[PDB]
Amino acid sequence: DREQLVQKARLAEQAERYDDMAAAMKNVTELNEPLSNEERNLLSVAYKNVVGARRSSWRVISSIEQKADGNEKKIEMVRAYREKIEKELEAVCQDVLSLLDNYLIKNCSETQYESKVFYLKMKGDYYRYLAEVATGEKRATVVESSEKAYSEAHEISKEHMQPTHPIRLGLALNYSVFYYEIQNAPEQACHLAKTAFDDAIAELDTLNEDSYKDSTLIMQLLRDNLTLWT
Amino acid sequence: DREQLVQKARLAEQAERYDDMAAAMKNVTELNEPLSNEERNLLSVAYKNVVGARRSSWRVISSIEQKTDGNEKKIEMVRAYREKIEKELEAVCQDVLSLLDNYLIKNCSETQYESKVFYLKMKGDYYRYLAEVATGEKRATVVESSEKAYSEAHEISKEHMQPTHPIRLGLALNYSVFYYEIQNAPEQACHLAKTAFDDAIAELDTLNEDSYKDSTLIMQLLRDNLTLWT
Amino acid sequence: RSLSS
Amino acid sequence: PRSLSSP
Repeated sequence: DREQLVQKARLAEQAERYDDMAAAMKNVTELNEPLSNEERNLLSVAYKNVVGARRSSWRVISSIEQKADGNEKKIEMVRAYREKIEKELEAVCQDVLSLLDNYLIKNCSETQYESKVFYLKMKGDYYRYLAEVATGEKRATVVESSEKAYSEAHEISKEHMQPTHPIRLGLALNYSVFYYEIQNAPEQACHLAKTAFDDAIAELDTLNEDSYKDSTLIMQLLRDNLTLWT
Repeated sequence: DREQLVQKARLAEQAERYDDMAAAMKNVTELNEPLSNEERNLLSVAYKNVVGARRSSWRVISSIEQKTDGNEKKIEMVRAYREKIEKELEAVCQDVLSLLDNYLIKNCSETQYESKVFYLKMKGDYYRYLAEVATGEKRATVVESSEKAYSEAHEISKEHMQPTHPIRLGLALNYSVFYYEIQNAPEQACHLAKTAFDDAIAELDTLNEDSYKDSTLIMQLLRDNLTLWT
Repeated sequence: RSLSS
Repeated sequence: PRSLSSP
């Protein structure tokens, strides 16, 4: 059965039906067994595409919303549509965070550092997506949850993972983005990204032919963000 | 309000949410008033994108189906996923055809030849999409409905529309595709496409810049099909 | 595949 | 343009 749900996720991905792909991997996760590296990637790709479509739509509508003719009826329609997409995005994030808290982070053994960092980074990511759309009083809690997940992931990867590991590099990338875009803290964002970049550069001789691409891709993104920010 | 539903369709388009876009224009259609050319285009774009996503997914899965080897388990999962996508596609087509039969074609006045050709072509299109996935006896019925809708549109367009008109050219393009791909009648397909092309050439010197572009675009597709078929 | 509109 | 996260 499990292999058939995973095959279904692979088919849904080929058909670019990411709602189906996420539903299949959600079912696999709820079987309460650890995910293989391929299953973990399939789960991550599925929900990244599902939430990414909601995030992209929200950014378009929110940008259009800030635009006036004095037509209170047009503004009301635009803001109600934004709220509809917003609630869809929040429901996706709530589903992923429940999977992380109830199954994925939970089933990680004390020494399963790579999976722990991967899932904690994911937890920080999806609270960050909640923080992107939250306003007013409700925003502070999801910002705090995002920083807390990223911080724990950062401490584990710093102690136990090589600086060139793609999961450690990607954690620093998204954590630095959190500081810049969510916390409006460019000095902290630049320090985190530059330290991770330089720590990986110092050990570039350690990458193999197969590993080099995953790490150098993130290293280019770290440099691109630093170039943008400075 | 009607103006806000049309604005919602434009907002949904910018947000690339074509299910929402089709739902908005479906609501506009069900107000039982004629569609403007702008509203008619929004309705057509919405459902073309909705059904086009289902069609693209179906072809990916169906192609994999014709590659699954002799594995009974794998064949059942792929074919069951194909059938799920198929039923989604058929439900979209059924929604469009009900809109055409109950509102759009029905509300055309006797002198609204352009709208009649537009909607009958649309009726032929969406029955053709049903024929793409149907087998056995269910295929023959939708093939006959498709040919019947295309036949009326072509007879009206030949009598009442200029050969250079993009709706008449687009009808001839899709009707010839129906002959080649659905009826497996390449001789009929080639004659129809070449006749429509030659009929439009005789008066192309008469178009302005805006009409020249729309017509030559479809004429290029007619030529591309003729080259492919030969 | 043949091109449609 | 805008900050880039992991793809």
